[PDB]
Parts: sequence; C-alpha cells; structure tokens
Amino acid sequence: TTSHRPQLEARSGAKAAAYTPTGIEHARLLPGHTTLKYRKSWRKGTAFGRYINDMTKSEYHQEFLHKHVR
Amino acid sequence: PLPTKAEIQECTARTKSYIQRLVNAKLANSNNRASSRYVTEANLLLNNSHHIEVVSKQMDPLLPRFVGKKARKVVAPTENDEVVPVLHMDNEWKIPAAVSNWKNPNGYTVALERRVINDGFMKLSEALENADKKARQ
Amino acid sequence: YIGNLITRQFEGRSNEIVKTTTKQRLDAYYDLELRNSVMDDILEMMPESIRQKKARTILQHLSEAWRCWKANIPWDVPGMPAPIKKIIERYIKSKADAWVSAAHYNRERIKRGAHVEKTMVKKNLGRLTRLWIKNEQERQRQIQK
Amino acid sequence: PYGKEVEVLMETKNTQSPQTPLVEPVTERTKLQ
Amino acid sequence: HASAFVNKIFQPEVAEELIVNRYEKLLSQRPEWHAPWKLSRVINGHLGWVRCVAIDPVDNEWFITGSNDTTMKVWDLATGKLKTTLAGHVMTVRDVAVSDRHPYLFSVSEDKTVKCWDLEKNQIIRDYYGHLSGVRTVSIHPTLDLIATAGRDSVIKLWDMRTRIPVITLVGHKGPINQVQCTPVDPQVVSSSTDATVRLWDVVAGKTMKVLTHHKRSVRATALHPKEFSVASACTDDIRSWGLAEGSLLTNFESEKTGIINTLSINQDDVLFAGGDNGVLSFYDYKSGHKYQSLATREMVGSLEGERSVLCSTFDKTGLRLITGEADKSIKIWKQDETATKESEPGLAWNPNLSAKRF
Amino acid sequence: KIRERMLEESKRIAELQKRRELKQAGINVAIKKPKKKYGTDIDYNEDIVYEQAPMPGIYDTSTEDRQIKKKFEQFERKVNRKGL
Amino acid sequence: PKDSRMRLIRQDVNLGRAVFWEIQSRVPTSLTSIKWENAFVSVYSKNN
RNA sequence: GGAGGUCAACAUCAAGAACUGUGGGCCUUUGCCUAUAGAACUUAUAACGAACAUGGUUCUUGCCUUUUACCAGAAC
Repeated sequence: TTSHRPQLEARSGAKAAAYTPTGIEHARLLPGHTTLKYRKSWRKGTAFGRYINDMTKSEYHQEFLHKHVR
Repeated sequence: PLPTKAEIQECTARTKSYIQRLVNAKLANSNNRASSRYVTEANLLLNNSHHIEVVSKQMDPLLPRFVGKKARKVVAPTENDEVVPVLHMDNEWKIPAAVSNWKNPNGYTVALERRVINDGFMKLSEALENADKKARQ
Repeated sequence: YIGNLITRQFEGRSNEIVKTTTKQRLDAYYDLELRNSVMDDILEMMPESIRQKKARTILQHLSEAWRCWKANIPWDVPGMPAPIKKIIERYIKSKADAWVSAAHYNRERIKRGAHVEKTMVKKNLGRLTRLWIKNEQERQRQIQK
Repeated sequence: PYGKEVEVLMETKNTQSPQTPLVEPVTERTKLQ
Repeated sequence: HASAFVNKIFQPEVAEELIVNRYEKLLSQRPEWHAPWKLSRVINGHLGWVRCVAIDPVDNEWFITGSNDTTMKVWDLATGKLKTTLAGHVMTVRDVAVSDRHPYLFSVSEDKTVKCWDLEKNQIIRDYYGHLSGVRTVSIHPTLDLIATAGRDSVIKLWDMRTRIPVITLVGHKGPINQVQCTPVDPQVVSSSTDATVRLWDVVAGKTMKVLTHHKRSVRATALHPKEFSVASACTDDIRSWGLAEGSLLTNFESEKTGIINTLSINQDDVLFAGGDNGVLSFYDYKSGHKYQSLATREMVGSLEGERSVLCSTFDKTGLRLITGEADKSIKIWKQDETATKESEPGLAWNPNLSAKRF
Repeated sequence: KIRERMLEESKRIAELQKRRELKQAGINVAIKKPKKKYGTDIDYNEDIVYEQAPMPGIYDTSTEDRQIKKKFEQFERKVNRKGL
Repeated sequence: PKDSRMRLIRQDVNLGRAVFWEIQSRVPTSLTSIKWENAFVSVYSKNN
C-alpha cells in the first residue's frame, strides 16, 4: 500500500542537465561505423447417403486453439 | 519567402563549426586513447594592459586528470524576466467515481447494491416427440 | 575495466543513469506508456480544465475495463459519457490484440523446443486458459443465438 | 466493402527478398577483378 | 465604400484595428479553388495500429511505415505491394524518417531507443542512447548531419550522426514534446510540446528565439510547408499557421467542431490536410484557411466505432497522392479526382463567421 | 509509521523537558540537531534553500520592506522575551 | 521411407479419395466433422 | 664528410591491376583524348605480420532457474 504509484509525471531531462558528469567509458560507445555514406448395390443401405479485423474472432485463432486444446 | 541560397550556406558553416568544436571537446575529455584519432582539427590581455602568456602544463599520465571532476547533483535557478503572455482567445461530462470489484486499496465498505429462444429448439423437440409416437405405432 | 573502476573510486557514480528497456521491465513500460497515451486523449476531450487530481481517478476505468476484458465480463459503466467509453474501448482492444499475439508467439516457441523460463510457461498457460474459455463462451452464445 | 473503384488487398509476405536492398549502391568503376 | 462610411464617422486611430474592416476584407478577399479528394486503394497487412509513415524523398517509389506490432514495413507505392519488413524495436515505432543525403533510415520508438538503418543492406548500423523515456519524434537536419529527437523526456536532443554523441540538448518545455521539425536557417529547430507552446530554437546559443503561446491545449501535430518557409501547428480544434524568422500568426484556419487532430500534411500547391481522431479528414486551402472538403473513413468489416482515426499521414513527393494510416490497422491512399472542375465541385462556398471572433 | 511518529513525538517532549529543567537550574544546554544521513543533506534554518526573488516591477517597495522588517524583528523579540 | 509408404498412382489415389468421399457423405456435419485433413487412406493392389 | 642507433617527428601502406607529374587539343574548373618524365614498400594457392588475439550490434543455434560469465557458426 502507498508504494504503488501511477507515475503521473516523468523525470525531466532538464533536471539532470546541471549535473557535473563523470566520464566512465561504455562498451556500447566505442568507435564503430566511423564512415558516413552518401546518396548521389451396397451404397444404398445408409440412412444419410445421397479478415474480420478482430483477432479472437478470426479463423487463425480458432485453428490455433482447436489444435492446442485437443 | 524561402530563405536564400546564401543564408543556408552561412548558417550551415557557422553551426557546423560549432558542432565540431563540441564533438572535439567531448572526444578530448574521454579516457579512451583511441578517441583522439577521431578528432578533426594563446594570449589574452588582463587589464587595461598587462600582456600575459597563457601556457598549458604537462601532466602525469598516472595521476588523475581533471582533478576537480567528480559526480555531483546540482539544481539550477530558473531565472527570467521575460513574462511571456499566454495569448488565447476570449453536466454531460461528469465521469462517475470508480468502484472496482477486484481491488479496494483504501479498504472502504461500498454499498452492496453498487458492486454487483430461437424456434429450432421447439421444432427439434416437436420432431422427436412425433418420432416417438411414430415408433410406438 | 580498470579505467571505469578507478574513475568510480576518485569520482563517484554518474547520477544520470537511465535504464534500457529489457525483457525484465517490458510489461511495466507498456503500462506506463499505454496510460500516458490514454490520458492525453481523454484530457483533450474535456471542455474544462480537469485540474490534475481528476486524471488519476479517470484511469481507474482503464484498469477496470482491462480486468473486465480478461474475465469476459462486459464492462458497462452506467453514467459514462460516450466518447470516453469509446476511447477506453479502443485502447483495451489495442492491448488485447498485443496480448493475444504474444500468447501465440510464445506457445510456438514452447512447441518448437526453444529455451523458455518456468515462469514464462506458467504465464503462457494462464493466458491460453483465458483464450480457450473465451472461445468456449462465444461458441455457447452463438449456439443459443 | 468500399465499392468498385477502391481496391483492398491483404498483404502478408515479402515480395522482394529480405537481402535485396532498398537504396541501391552506386558503382563508379567497373571492376573486372 | 462601406468602410469609408465607417472610417469617416467612427474614426479609428488605425483602420486595421476595427473589426468591421477586418471582416469586410475577408469577404472581399476570395480564396483559391482546389480539387476534391477520394479513396483510391486500401492496404491491409499490419498486426496493430499504423502509427507513422514516411516516403522516399528521392525516387518516390516506396513508402515505409512503422506500427504498433513493433515492426516497420516498406510498401511499393505504385502497386501497393509489400516489399519488405524490418524488426528491431521491442515496443512500438513512433516515427520514421528517411534521409535524402545518405541512405539512412532513422527510426524512433517507445522503448527509449533511436536507431539508424542502412538501406543498402537493411540492417541496424547506429543505436543512440540518452532518453529517459520513450521518444516519439525524429526529424533530420537538411544540411548538417544531425538528428533531432524528443519524447516524454521534455528535452530535445540533437545527435551528431558520426560519433553518436548527444551534442546539444534543448531544455525548455514543461511536458512531453509531440513534434520536432528541422529548418536550415536560424530558427533551426521548431518544436511543440503538450504545454500549449510552440518554440523556435537557436541551436547555436542554446536558448529560445520565440515562444508561441496561442494554442489552448497540447499541440499534437505540426508541419513545414515545402515552398513557403512557414509552419502549421494543430491543436484540439485550433489549426494556425505561423511564419518563421519572425514568429507571426499568418492565418487562422476555420477548423471548428473537428475533434482531436492527430496529424497534418501540406501539399506543394497550398493544400493542408488535417486528419482527426473522430475519423474525419478535412482539407484546407493554405493561404486562406477555407475548409473545402470533409470526409469520413469507413473503417473495416468487423471493426469498432472508436477504431477509426487517422494516426499518421504524408503526401507523395509529386504531391498528388495522400497516404494515411488509420487506427483500424490499415493503410489508405487518397487521390485528387482529376475529372472535376471549378464549376462541377466548388467546395464549401466561403462564408466566414463573425461570431466565434477568430477569422 | 503510526508507531514511529508517536514515539518520536514523545521523545521530543522528553528532550525539551530536560532542557527546561536545566534552564531553571541556570545551565543552558542548546538543542542538538538531527544528524545528516548523507553528505549534502540540507538544514532548513541556515538558508532560504531555493530562494526565488519575485522579479521587481514598476512600483516601489522600500517602505513596505521596512515595515515588514520592523514587524518580524518585533515578533522575534516578543517570542524571545515572553514566549509566544 | 519413400519405397515403403503408399506409392501415389492415379488409380489408387482416385480410389482412396473416392472411398473417403463416400464415407464422409454417410454422416451429417452437425453430428460430427469428418475432414480429409485428418484422414489416412491406404490402398493395397497390384501397384502398391 | 663516413659508419652506426631496440632515438624522435612527419608523410604512406590494399586499389577500373590499381601511381604521380608535365605539354597540347576538346568541353567549360572537373572531366575526355593525345605525347612525355619518374614510381620506394606491400601483393596472385593474393598481402604490411610465412605471426595471429580480444571487444560491439543484429541473426541462427548449444548448456537451460534469471543476468553477468558462457557454447560456435554468419554478416557488418
């Protein structure tokens, strides 16, 4: 309780601008791609013998779910 | 009008020079020795007249450089006197309060009143009753 | 490595540390930006100034509407204005589409044999049970109709 | 659903190869090497 | 005439100051004719909302669009076919921008990242780091190898493109920034946040040239005009046009009772699109302000009622073709309807309203 | 938190009780301050901590400044002698 | 293996698919759903 | 002047089989054609190094409680 907040702001980038920086070198800021490119009978005995834009209401979801529930 | 072909060039050159000065300073303050192969390349008069010669010093490679540098937390005084005006011009939307049946964070006791055929059926059963009477006959 | 260690010795830690969005904090960041996206579109519909205490009470309908979506309970609010109910119904259909797609993708990776956590398989079973019983209820409803 | 003139087309596959580039490189000198 | 009758009797100190003069001039002013639009083809193929679209600024053969299923797609313009797909963000792609000087696709996303795609090999080259929350905006500088990005961070970052260093950070606003436009002369970055301001930045000095405070709510969409050196800023029903290098108010657009305006676009020959959150897409003359067509997007087969809203739009390079992406996860192309003349499809007949006192 | 606020309250009362007894005895123990939990933790009687000046305008505020300064100095003296 | 399994010759393919056609037609769809995707037919003859 | 240096600085080292300079003509400088002078080092079962390590990003896998630390193929 009361440690569970909906964030209702954000950390302003201006708030950390007057800080004095440190100078640790990061593994993802080493030189890489230094160059820039440029553009220029027997059948008779039987009694019976003769995209909708919603994902859950589709046929893909129904074939998935009819496969995985057995 | 569109801005003329000369002002595009003057603006591009002046701002390109500024961005290159900032990039050279950021690559020259780094601890990587490899960054200084990517940079692309005094006297001042202290009074009415004194003629000094500003020289730099050669520092020890092992002792820390920028010995004042440190990680600090700073607040900035937001200071202005430009007042700027806000130049504007000159029952249906009441949203009810939210009562949920899952969560009750402050643990209140909300009012208990608040929280909480087709014809084919008949035709099928009619045909089955007719089938029953037919089989008995 | 030793350059970073010794500069942490002489110079503290950088206070400016930001957090990369990884697998660990993705289901939280989706929530933060979903609710910002909803609250902007609802603040623009109002003819008044909302003054800001009301906003965090408006978003409780978004949370309740998502809980009603998961449980397949229809979510009618009796005295709700019409375009605000339309906005909430729009953003919940968005969240549910991403939810259903993620359930399908993770079940395919569970079938194929890919590496997967224990918690991810429990989460995927809990997602698919909702999807199955929702299909079952709609099948019962279309039979009765 | 939109009448005769307005055509709809569902699209799920890549007609171009995923390797085939979008902006094509300019080759100055013909290399026989 | 009538204004002589008013001016000789009432005697304003400035004739421009009085409201009957400023209303008689608009009736005598007579705007230009433009042709009505229509729907041409509709393209399905995303798995979420179409948040953003960009066009090839050179060859005009393909248009790319990012989306809410975290993938971008390059579609053929002329036939509508899907050429290729690009993944590499984990949350949704907010804005795409293709460079005209180098073969680079700078994409921006909600997972706090900014990426640079090569279009010669279709891979990610450069990642950028520094935004505290999810960026929603990329512009590319016309002549200086920069990127300007912005998000919920409340600042604008002007990235060097080679060393990927956040070189200049513009600290002015009081909320998330919705749009950033780059400009080659000294109002070089023009931004628009959700605190109802639009700012014109001096990027060399670091401060603001001029703050424009005329809008009442969040400014969600802006646009640069290709042949004019002026900007257009949209609000919840308030579309205005502004001059750069001074900051004037050049014209107010009669844009009332249209809802939340998500996107804007400007054709070469003074057309202004303004797609809204209520599914209504309305076309304006640029120099006048007259709204000459309104349309409604019929959404889809089993869609909802709330699911029709134009979230993004652009024009073709030749300019005769409008590309919108709506909230019903679909891409719709609009066409100038070449048949109609000035007598066949006139417009909405230009009756400016002295009431609402905005004209 | 309820329990800790009540206990800190009664702890302050005892801390003032002993000072009033020593004041009756004639030995004036000044009040010790709470200690800082970190190096730049801020004491709030030393300075106005983020003092923003009201950006003066066209009108003149010398005599009203003097009248306020008189009133505040007189209030502080009255609390010193008589005790609020 | 390919030598082992049913060798798809026109007469036997037509025969097996025909027998499934008849058996599918003998039962209504509303009772059960018999589909070709779920079936397997195997013909022994002079070619298999 | 001559030999030498476990001395320094500055150029240069992977490309239509590939270099620079000069004169003349054509276009209007760049570029094309034509005549001429020089080219050290590296390179064709292709490269300075008859030697051979590690780091980043994105794919595809392997160990499988999660992240570092990892398994081993590809592209940049």
